[PDB]
Amino acid sequence: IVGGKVCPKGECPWQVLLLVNGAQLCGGTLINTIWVVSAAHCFDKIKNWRNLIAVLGEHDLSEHDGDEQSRRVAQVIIPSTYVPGTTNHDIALLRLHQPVVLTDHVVPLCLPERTFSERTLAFVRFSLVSGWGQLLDRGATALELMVLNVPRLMTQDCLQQSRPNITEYMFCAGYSDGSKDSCKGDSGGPHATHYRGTWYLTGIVSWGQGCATVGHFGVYTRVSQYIEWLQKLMRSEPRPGVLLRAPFP
Amino acid sequence: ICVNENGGCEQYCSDHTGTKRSCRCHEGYSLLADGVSCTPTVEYPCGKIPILEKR
Ligand SMILES: COc1cc(Br)ccc1O
Ligand SMILES: [Ca+2]
Repeated sequence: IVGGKVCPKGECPWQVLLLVNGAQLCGGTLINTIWVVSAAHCFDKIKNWRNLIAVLGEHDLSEHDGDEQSRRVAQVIIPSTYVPGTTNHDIALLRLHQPVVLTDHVVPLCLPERTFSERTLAFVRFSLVSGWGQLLDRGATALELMVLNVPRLMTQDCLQQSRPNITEYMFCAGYSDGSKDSCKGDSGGPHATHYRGTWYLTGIVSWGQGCATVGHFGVYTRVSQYIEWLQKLMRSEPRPGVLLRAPFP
Repeated sequence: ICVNENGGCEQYCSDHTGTKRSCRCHEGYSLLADGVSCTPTVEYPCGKIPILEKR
């Protein structure tokens, strides 16, 4: 996250940290006790599918304070339309091997209904993006979880205000003055929208031209397009093998 | 009714045959008798921050 602030401990309780062989991979969002939503592009280079860990209640990477909960990722579900190395349909649904325990530090973000998300949430101007990604373009990653408030743009405005294509499965958010943005290591993390006292999942940190590049905005997976796809999978029985490609729509 | 200001619903809105509207809530919430407000039914409902809620 570029130009944000430290998320006070426990104020982003749905934030997930994804690890591969103990190394920082991506972010994710907890949506109930066993499911996490992340970005499909996070898994393009994975070979050790069995060494993928999700950490909940994480805040400071240099210290174990007891609120952290680690779980093995039992399944990574990606839409059939996602093509590795590309940006469209950038979403993954992760099943944890064992549920996390909900505490003051581990709480899911509401996955909203499609209609509510399209006709109401899509018009809330500002939303929060968070992660332990780079603090600067070509800079070091954060030790404490960072958060940033970003305004959402209509795609027509994003295309006009900018210096890959922006599809109906994406949306732009951020600033064009090179000061504030999500970064590479924030990938898969939440774009969370507040509405009438409750927070909802509206976007996933997906891609951009560098980090906080002048004349460019952050690009987020438009989660509303995947609500029914996500809901159907969550009502399904697990299958052998970690990676699962599922028909989209 | 639902397209305009979420039909007055705090959370989800369903349009019905006629001028009828039903508000609904995410799991871990129940709809109040006002027919619009959602109240938590669990200790850790989704999208709420306990350290801020208890403050
Ligand atoms: C994953 O990489 C990025 C994502 C967003 Br959103 C903005 C800039 C980036 O470099
Ligand atoms: Ca820690």
